[PDB]
Amino acid sequence: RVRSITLGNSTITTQECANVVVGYGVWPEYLKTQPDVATCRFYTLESVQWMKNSAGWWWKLPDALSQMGLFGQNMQYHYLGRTGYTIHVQCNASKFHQGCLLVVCVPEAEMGCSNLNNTPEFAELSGGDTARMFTDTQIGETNSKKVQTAVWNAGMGVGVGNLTIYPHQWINLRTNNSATIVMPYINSVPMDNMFRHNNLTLMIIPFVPLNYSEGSSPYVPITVTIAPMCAEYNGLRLA
Amino acid sequence: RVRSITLGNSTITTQECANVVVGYGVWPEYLKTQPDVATCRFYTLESVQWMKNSAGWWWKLPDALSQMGLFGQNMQYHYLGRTGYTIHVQCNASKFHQGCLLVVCVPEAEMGCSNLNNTPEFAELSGGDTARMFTDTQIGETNSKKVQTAVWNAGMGVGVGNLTIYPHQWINLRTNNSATIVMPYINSVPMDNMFRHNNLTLMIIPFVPLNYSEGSSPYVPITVTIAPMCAEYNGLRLA
Amino acid sequence: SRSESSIENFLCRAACVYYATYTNNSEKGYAEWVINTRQVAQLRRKLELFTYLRFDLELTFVITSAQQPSTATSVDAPVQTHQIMYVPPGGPVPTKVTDYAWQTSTNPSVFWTEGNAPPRMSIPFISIGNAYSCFYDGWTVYGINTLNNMGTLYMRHVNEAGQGPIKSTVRIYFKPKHVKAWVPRPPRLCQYEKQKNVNFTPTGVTTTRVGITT
Amino acid sequence: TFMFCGSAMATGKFLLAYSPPGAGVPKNRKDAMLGTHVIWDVGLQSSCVLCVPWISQTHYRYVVEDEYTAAGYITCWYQTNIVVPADVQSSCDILCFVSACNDFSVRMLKDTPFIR
Repeated sequence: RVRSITLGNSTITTQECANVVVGYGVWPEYLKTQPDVATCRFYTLESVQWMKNSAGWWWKLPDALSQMGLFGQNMQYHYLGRTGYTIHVQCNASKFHQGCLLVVCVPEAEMGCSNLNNTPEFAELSGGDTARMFTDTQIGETNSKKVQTAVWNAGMGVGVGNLTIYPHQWINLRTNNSATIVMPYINSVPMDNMFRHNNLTLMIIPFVPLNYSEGSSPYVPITVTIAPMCAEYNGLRLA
Repeated sequence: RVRSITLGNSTITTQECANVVVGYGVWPEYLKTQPDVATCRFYTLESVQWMKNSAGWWWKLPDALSQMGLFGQNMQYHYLGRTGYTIHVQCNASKFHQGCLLVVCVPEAEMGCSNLNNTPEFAELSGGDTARMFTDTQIGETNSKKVQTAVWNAGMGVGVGNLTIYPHQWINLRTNNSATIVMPYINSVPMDNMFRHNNLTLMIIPFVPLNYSEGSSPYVPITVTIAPMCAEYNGLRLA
Repeated sequence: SRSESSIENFLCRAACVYYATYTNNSEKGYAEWVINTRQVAQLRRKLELFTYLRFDLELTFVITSAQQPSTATSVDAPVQTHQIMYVPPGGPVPTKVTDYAWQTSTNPSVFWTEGNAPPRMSIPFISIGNAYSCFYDGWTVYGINTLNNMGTLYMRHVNEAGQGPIKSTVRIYFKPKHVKAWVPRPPRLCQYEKQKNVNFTPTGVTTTRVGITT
Repeated sequence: TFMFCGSAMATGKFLLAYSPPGAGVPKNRKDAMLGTHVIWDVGLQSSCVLCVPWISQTHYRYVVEDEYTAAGYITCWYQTNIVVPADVQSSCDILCFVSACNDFSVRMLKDTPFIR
């Protein structure tokens, strides 16, 4: 069965019996100053092409929606804000395609730099709506301000197989093709500046590479849909 | 006594016992599709300088607020809309100044052209936030697309002394210095395009010229404050 | 009381708005009039006391004919029948006496023969808007408001030409019925200059006397 | 709190605008009016009181000293000129007063930087 979900002036369709992973057992809620409900619309980013040699993709959350409608408008307008997210990841593949994906949302995914003495620049840390790709090779140290994008360390100097500690969902093409992660607001402060701090990082890493026989489509599109939940910002009026 | 009125993030002060003229006995109301309440803020236009030789000023309503915040934003965004207005006119004069003003809001104030064969251009019919001034002389026919701005005809080929038929308030400097006109939505259609049709025209005409003795301020500022009331536009979503 | 100053008693009066002639041997012998209230200055001024108006239309046609010179030894023309076609806004319009538009079933027409009571037809409020506008401060050309289209009237001889030409003249009588008016306006002071616009030439506020004191 | 200290016969209008942190200072009367503002008529009132809002990075307490951080501004503009009768001075003066309005609090006592 297919379930159609409409949010604002946007609507998407999902398999009725799809499993949703709630981040830490906590749904997005309001801070127990000024909320916005016109932002509650699905934002379908550009689809990426999963290939045989694909190493992975990642998107920093606040930044990914920085050039999308009122949410971006609110980001430049207000100085402070806080919000949760609902992330939909969908793959369009046939039964003749095989592969396994890890879809994980990492809070405060601070990333290292190829040069041990420096830190990565903003461009390399985030591409906004554009996706950032991991690399199956090791970035050389000569490079001065790029992210060490070796997949098996996930750019954080940890075991990539241990990323399952963070809210995640597996996409096994033979079994399922969609993932839904509900991420609450997680921070050490009640509100924060959205332009200088990326609270969340969504990662999609192929643990089992995509495989197919000659004649089948040589790619599998992956579509990311993000819907901000319970967004609210600081007031701008007097007392 | 002074009464302070706050609308949105703007606040103005008025004499508590000021008399308000309701346009036609009807307060602005909603159409018995999409309303906007962030537009409900006072818009204080640039003050004009009432002088001895001043003939008058006028502002076309929708156009005057076309470059003001969300109201202008809504004007370019939505194709159709409707709204009422509350107009505050205030003069800053001393007891040593004398003069009388007519403050009148004319619905559908269609204006003639100096050249009898043509029609006035948009620039001459409205200056947006800038005020358009009447002239105590008669505009020559040579001119091709200008408004016939002779005051005694009010640019409409009528007796200027008969403008009191339209909702109006007199400002006699020796008695009062402020005027408040509440104008409902008046049109032959429930909603209209705000960029191609000026529903209302506010006019300020000095019937008794400003006079003062040497030493007094040679001008009297006139401040116009307009607050859209019960504004609503067309929907933009599916059914 | 003031019953005679009501809107209905003020505007519900028949008036000759248009007058035209058409002969029966020209191919162009047909009269046309776009229905508009700006044709007659007296009626225009009375309607322009208000901004928005809503009314029905009652039209009475006074048609008379006159014999034109001929060379026939003897002329014995039978009684003449006239066709008055009302073309609703957007309907087909004729360009000749012999034209398909004269036979359009959706263009209501009156066939009337001379000697009887004058023909009469009524048109209701046919605007997509909620009222007619005598003034429009906007653009569609400044101040046109195409929502005021009321249709066109056409007139022609039905009989074929005989042994002598016949010239007919039609007088159209216009009467608003069940009138409703809104938003009073100052009476027109300057003389009307154009039928299409409100253009005016500046004139004095009133007539002048010698001095402020008797 | 702003107090107008001109003559009782002077009249005029002032636009007092508050810019929240992050937003830049207004450059014109129009830009000031489009933001949070109050129109102050000295002919009607001699004093105007504004209570600027807290607005901080959900920090509850924020540092007394600061470093190139969003500050927030207050500015005043001539809505109209000062209208004055004959034999009255047009040049006047305004006094500004400050005080804590809402639930003010401090933390972590230190040494004042004003002593040597």
